Amino acid sequence: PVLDPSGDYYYWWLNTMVFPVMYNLIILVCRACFPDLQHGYLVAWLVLDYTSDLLYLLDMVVRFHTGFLEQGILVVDKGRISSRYVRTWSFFLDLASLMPTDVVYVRLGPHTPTLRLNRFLRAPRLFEAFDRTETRTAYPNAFRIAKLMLYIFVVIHWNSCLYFALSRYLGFGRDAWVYPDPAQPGFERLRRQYLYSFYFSTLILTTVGDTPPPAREEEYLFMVGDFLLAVMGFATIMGSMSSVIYNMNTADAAFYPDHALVKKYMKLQHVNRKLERRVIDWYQHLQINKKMTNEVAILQHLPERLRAEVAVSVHLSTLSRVQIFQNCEASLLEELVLKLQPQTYSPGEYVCRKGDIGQEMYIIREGQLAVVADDGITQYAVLGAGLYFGEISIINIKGNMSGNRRTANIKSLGYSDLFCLSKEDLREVLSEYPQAQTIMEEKGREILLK
Amino acid sequence: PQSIDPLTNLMYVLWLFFVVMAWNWNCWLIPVRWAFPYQTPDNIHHWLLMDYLCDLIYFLDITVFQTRLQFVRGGDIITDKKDMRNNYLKSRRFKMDLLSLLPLVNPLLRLPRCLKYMAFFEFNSRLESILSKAYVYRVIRTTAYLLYSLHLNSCLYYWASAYQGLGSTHWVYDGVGNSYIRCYYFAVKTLITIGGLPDPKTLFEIVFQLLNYFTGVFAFSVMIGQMRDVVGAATAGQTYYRSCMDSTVKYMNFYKIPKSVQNRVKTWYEYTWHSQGMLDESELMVQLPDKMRLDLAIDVNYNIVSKVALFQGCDRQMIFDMLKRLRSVVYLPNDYVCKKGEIGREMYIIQAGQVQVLGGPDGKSVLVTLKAGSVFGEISLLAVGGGNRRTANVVAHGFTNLFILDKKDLNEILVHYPESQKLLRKKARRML
Amino acid sequence: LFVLDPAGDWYYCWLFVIAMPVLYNWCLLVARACFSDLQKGYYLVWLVLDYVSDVVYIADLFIRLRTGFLEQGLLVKDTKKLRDNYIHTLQFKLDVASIIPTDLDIHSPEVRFNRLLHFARMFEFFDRTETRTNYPNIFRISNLVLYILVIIHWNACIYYAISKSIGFGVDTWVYPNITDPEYGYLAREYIYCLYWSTLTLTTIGETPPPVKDEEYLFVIFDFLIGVLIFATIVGNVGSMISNMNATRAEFQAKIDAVKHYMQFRKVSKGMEAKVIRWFDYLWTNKKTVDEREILKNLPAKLRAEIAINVHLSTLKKVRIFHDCEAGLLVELVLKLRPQVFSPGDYICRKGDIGKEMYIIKEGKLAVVADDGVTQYALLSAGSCFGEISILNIKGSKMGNRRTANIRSLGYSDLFCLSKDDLMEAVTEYPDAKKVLEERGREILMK
Amino acid sequence: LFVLDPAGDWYYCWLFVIAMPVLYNWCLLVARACFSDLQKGYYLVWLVLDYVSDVVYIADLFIRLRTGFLEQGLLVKDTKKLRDNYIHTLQFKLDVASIIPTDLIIHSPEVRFNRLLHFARMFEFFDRTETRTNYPNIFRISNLVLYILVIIHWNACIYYAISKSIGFGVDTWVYPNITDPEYGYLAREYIYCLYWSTLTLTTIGETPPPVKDEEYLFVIFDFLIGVLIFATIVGNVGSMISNMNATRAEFQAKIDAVKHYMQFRKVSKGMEAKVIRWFDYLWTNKKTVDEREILKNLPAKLRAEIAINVHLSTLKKVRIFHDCEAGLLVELVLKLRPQVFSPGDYICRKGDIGKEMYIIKEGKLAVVADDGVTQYALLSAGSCFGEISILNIKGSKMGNRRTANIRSLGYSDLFCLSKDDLMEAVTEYPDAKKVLEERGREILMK
Ligand SMILES: Nc1ncnc2c1ncn2[C@@H]1O[C@@H]2COP(=O)(O)O[C@H]2[C@H]1O
Ligand SMILES: Nc1ncnc2c1ncn2[C@@H]1O[C@@H]2COP(=O)(O)O[C@H]2[C@H]1O
Ligand SMILES: Nc1ncnc2c1ncn2[C@@H]1O[C@@H]2COP(=O)(O)O[C@H]2[C@H]1O
Ligand SMILES: Nc1ncnc2c1ncn2[C@@H]1O[C@@H]2COP(=O)(O)O[C@H]2[C@H]1O
Ligand SMILES: [Ca+2]
Ligand SMILES: [Ca+2]
Repeated sequence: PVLDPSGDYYYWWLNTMVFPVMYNLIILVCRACFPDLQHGYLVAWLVLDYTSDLLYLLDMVVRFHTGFLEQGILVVDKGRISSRYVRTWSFFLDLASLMPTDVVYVRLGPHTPTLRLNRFLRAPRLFEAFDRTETRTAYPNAFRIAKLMLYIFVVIHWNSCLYFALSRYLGFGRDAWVYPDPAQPGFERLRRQYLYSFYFSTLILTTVGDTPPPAREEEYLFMVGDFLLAVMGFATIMGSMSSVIYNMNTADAAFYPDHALVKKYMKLQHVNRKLERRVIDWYQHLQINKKMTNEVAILQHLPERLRAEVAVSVHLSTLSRVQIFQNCEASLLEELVLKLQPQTYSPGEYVCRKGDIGQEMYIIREGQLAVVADDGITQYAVLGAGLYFGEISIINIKGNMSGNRRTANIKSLGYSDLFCLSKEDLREVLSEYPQAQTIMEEKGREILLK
Repeated sequence: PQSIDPLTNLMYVLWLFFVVMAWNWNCWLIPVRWAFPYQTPDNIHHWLLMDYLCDLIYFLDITVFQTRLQFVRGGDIITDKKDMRNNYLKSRRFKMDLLSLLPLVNPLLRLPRCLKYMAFFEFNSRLESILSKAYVYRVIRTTAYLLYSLHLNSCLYYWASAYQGLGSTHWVYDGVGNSYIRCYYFAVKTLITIGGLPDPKTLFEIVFQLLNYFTGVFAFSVMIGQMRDVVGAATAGQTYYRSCMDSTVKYMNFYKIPKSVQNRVKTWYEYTWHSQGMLDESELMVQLPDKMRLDLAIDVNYNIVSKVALFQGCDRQMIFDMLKRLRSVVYLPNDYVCKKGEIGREMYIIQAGQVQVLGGPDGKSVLVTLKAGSVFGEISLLAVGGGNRRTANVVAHGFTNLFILDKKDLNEILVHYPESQKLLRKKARRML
Repeated sequence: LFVLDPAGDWYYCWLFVIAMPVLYNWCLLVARACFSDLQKGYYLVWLVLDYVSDVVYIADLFIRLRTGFLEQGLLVKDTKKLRDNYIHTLQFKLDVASIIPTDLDIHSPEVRFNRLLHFARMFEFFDRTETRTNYPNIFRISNLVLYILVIIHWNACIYYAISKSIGFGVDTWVYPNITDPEYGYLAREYIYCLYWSTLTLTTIGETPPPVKDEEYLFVIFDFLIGVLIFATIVGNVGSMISNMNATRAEFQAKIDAVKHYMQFRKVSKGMEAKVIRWFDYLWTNKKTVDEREILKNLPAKLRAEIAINVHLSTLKKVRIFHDCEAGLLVELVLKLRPQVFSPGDYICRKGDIGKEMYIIKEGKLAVVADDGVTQYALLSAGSCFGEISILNIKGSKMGNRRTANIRSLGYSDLFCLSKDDLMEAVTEYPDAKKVLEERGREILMK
Repeated sequence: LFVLDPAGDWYYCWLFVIAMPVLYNWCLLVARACFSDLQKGYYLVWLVLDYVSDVVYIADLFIRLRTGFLEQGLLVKDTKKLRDNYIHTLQFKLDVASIIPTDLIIHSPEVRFNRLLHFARMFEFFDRTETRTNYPNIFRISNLVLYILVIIHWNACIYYAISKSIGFGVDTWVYPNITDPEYGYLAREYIYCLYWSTLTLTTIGETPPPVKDEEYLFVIFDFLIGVLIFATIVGNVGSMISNMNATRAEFQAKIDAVKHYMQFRKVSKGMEAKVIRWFDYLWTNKKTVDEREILKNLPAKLRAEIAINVHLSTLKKVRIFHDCEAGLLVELVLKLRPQVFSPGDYICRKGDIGKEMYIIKEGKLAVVADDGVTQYALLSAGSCFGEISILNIKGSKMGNRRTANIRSLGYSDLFCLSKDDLMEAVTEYPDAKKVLEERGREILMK
């Protein structure tokens, strides 16, 4: 079998790869800096060590079985994939990532964490899995906070390991800045050794301060670098975190946009309190039912061919119930979803009034509309959903009285959403399908009779 | 001056500056005299003299300068003095002025004198309109707000230190040295949230520090954020050009465009930014209204379009129409503006720089070297059916700016004036 | 038997009634449990407040069962339909568990923590108030300050709870011994713990250093979530004020751009002074905002009908619209666009082709002739002009050309109507141009 | 006579030659003045280097006299004009003051402080390098870091100079006495002052408290400057690093917007993957950036040269191109637009009127029957189809409609040219129409 980078099986392998990498990123520097950590759990490290190298070996085999897209067609031939892979710089990096240190492992010592530093070269594989997860995740903003929090903890962990490493070289108990003497009962344990280093690293990096003053020239240099790292690099991560909040702000601005902009223009004009109340009541609805004000801007991002298909599945229940639609070949549907325009109507608002030239097809996506007489005392009928009205005005009907003018005025009973389609556009739809012309002709002449 | 125009009167701007100075004196010296014991029976005479001068200028503003101010109503400017006084009376500004000027020795008795901030805002707006490079003044006013906040905290800290026993606790101010400097030091450490102060002991000290730190984090962040907004808005244009150039260079490096073309694109970008001060001025043109954009176009290009050989005095209205239609794009040096083979679709007017008409055996010769305020390319556009090609190649001797008139737009203005069209074609035929 | 309307103001009033007990339960339950002196001293106060809160929680069951829902654009009065909508969703199980009895000590507050699960009504009130209020930015700041003050209050209770588990006075980090009279009274305990949490959460520092290993882990965790809070305070509060002043900043950016264009083009001062005056005119009267840009999101039927209300005084003053009494006004008002002209600028000139008809809204326009010092006629607001030129008539002295110059004596605001939109109106009503021709004829010999 | 071109590479090299003595004077002269031990140990090192900086400065006067400026769009080579232009500027006065030897008016840093006035070359070199460097984002980070380090270095020297004025060891705030061997050497005194300046400017920790009133003024001045200027430079660095990941953000910001759309609309899970798969293809090949928006500033001629060289392989395969007229190559590349199609998507449908023609840039298309499995002819790279619909053929069997449907196999990228735009190129050049019509006649017989 040959894996597909677009396939889900390759994505699950990327998420599996990050666990050996994270152990390689965090534990190895901790083992090198802390001598008691290596000797304490020597058996437990080797079991997790060999699993990490075997996973790295398996990643090499997967790379040879992952196809690449040439001319838009996936390649399944293993010979041509291998020729591409060895040309790439990743294979050279991956060879050095698992470059065998066992030949020099025994000479340096029994086990040396410092020799396995070449495992750091597999880090680009981790970053690729972060990118692939973020695109297909259900909650993107939660992942960005989690990813930025992971970078914070690693940076503090590396700085805490360096502080303990410098303390051991200078000597414990030399002054107040360095790690205290292990003769103290609290600081004897290994658990205190890390917690104190992490607490010391947290104070500097997060700009809290409250640290013992340095006493030696080496310690002054270490604090200058840590202060300088905190002011820019830490502020960069928190600067990115504020953008994630601002991204949520933009999403909140996407919901009912320009709500305050409407209010300030209305309030300054103060033309009428009743017209203001209708605007507020309409705007307040769309927060409750949670309609997007404009979906056309969202669909604009998608390509035109994919724009029509996505809109088909959203309104599929409406399209099927229309007696016009799906005449033959199921191909008229792609043309009409793009041309249709959504509209929302308030109760008592006449969609089109009698004696007016109407240009809109007015298919009913949702909501009940009752056609009514001009006096309004009696309603001829009510249209539940998925029905057409006003189509007589667009089509040319032989022997039609006041063909441009609407015979009846229709009033929306409750809140309703409609799709309106222009006259010139409907003539294009009729020109493609002769059957649609017949249905308009027979239905439009019957209502004229009654 | 019986009538003062608020928008343009330098005298009015100066008077607003004086009123702002008096208001600043009041708003800065009221906390110090209220909290610190800087008011002595000897110094009180100087204090009353300064306060009397400030009250005098406050009174004179209302009496004269706010009474005499021209206004508009229904698009009509009014100079009448009684109507001016009535309009000043019917305003929020008069209400604020009288509320500040109500009389109401306690240094806190003059507290309603700081209600005059309409004067401060109008002075800010007037200096912001008149003075060029006002971003530095934006920075100055923002940092002045921050320093004023520090001042209030320094005075509040001294007030708390006076309310408790001086030197009773480590938090409370001991009293040695200059009082304002040490209290200001306490303010700087707490507001910037630096830390290192002696810890509070008494509940009053604890609640003081807790409120000071809380207000400090929120307000200080807002003041710093406003400073970042001001400096970003100052550098926004350079950021815009740098982003566009970075994107273009990154794209052209990604697609492996040759280095000569890359260098020519970079040179064009650099030269047009240094010369124009902007990239793609058409967008700013469409943000501006139609009449103002047209009037700007006439004002900038009337001399160039009027001093041409083809259309001199033929039709003033057609001159205005071409002032609407003309656009400009810089041409790089040694570039061919037109080639003999290509069909001619555009008319070029040289705003600046020198272009050389190339004609001769194997070309490579200069017949006429055109200068600024000249036209070329008319033969291909104005011919029998328009099918005639360009007669000779034209190149830029160096960096040059050309005014481009489209064939369709020029023909559109020609169908309205066939009489001037006849003369223009007659001259174009006489050239050949 | 009543069905509450979700859109009604009575539902919003009930949202305020439910929100206060939820806010009381969040702020005080974690403070009553951790501070033993708070529960004992004010035991009579908590009994009344808990009983008041418990009725409001129970009263929310009856309201939520009778809360209406919009199906097919119409609300439902059926009790069965309302019951089936709410008794099946997850909120009913959460709401029932909020009001389960604690009999299975009752007066103690650690057993009444089940009232915290009704946080849905708390978040809905803040969301609903933002839309209804006139000033959303200041309310958003007030909502965010309330959120931050809860965590600081919640952190203070946890810090005192940890100190009670370890023991007071056994090390420097914990709160000092309660038996000591200085630290005994409750006001000292609550303020200092609130003072302690604010310093740690906002990364102030100055807290006493931890001594034992368990205290190290809590302090490190408090700092890490503290920088999350500091990102919100810098981010949200800084952005709300920045977005509050976004209207002024856009206009100021435009002025600087035109000024930069002034230097590059070497524009004459008199034109430059004219440009900055006209900008200053718009800024003072606050007419720089365009209604067609703001109202473009709002659907067309309501958008058209609010526009007839804003210009109702001018449209009623139009003799053309009032006399015909036809239906062309509803579509033409949307086509109509505003234009502002500076004083001394000639809107129309004789010998110039005309493509638009202009209706004055607020301006003292003059029909000037020759130099322009003398005026052929005087024109007032609400009077249309230029309609003889764009509608060509066979019996005309001149065609598609202005007969007389039109100039603005002062700052004039008028409305422009293009020729093509008038052609659209002609397809609806062709009788209007014939009446206009007869009035247009008498202008020609005069 | 030698005239140096300002935009040439020789002038850019000289900007680097003058910048290093300016940077040497700006960073090390203040350190030599404050730290007295720095000269006395290294007197011979500074004497040789300072003579080098003086020689470059005077040579800069001669070079600036021979630099060229642009007049009337043409570089000026007249030496008299270059001399007349330079002298009138204020910059010539500053460069004159840099080279005047104050020693003739002892060898010490304070008498050589006049050479700091030649700082204009340093800022010009940084501006010129940023435009010509490969990655301007990493360079602008390094430029702002250099300003950060200089401010810290200067503030460290001021603190050491202030301590010497007040006295060493007189109080806790000042540097302790040099006479003590522990504190009295060059390595410690620069390093501790660097640590003091870094801690004070960044406002990260607490120095020993000031004692005298003058020391309070300097600490307040240092803290305010650090917040007002040093923090602003830091904030500029942090924002621009986030701008590097912002190029990933706006493509993602499209994705989060639309993913929220289908989540609310409850789109089927089968169509959930198709949109995600299409989005994953765009970022894998990094095709989400559109050249129309990114190259809108360049004129038509410069855009034409870029468009030809980007798609040189594809444009050479088109039958309408490589013609002797060559007007199609210049004109059509601006009108052409790209589009990417999913596998199995129908490029065109049989029996439908076509508004455009297509050229293959990358991908494989196969013309198919109703079933779609059967294939008639394979459309290779660079093939142009759609000529039958746009151009009418004599006696067309399909009546100017598309003869057969085309189905895409795998991903494909298509360049589309609208019929109206093509018809313009038909009218200008008749021969290009005939060669397309001749191709259509052959395929109509098939
Ligand atoms: N009794 C009815 N039943 C269904 N539809 C109707 C009835 N009366 C009017 N209509 C619709 O209402 C429309 C009003 O305008 P039209 O005359 O164009 O076409 C009309 C029909 O589509
Ligand atoms: N002898 C000449 N003197 C001046 N200008 C010329 C001469 N020959 C050609 N030109 C100009 O060069 C232009 C080249 O293109 P056109 O033929 O469109 O129009 C031409 C004239 O404007
Ligand atoms: N004597 C007049 N009385 C009233 N209105 C006039 C007079 N002369 C011109 N106008 C108006 O001024 C307008 C100027 O342009 P028009 O000629 O298009 O249409 C003209 C009329 O509307
Ligand atoms: N059998 C075929 N061989 C090659 N090309 C074809 C064949 N059938 C259709 N085409 C191409 O597909 C195109 C579809 O639209 P047109 O009819 O405009 O022009 C058509 C031809 O370019
Ligand atoms: Ca801090
Ligand atoms: Ca601190």
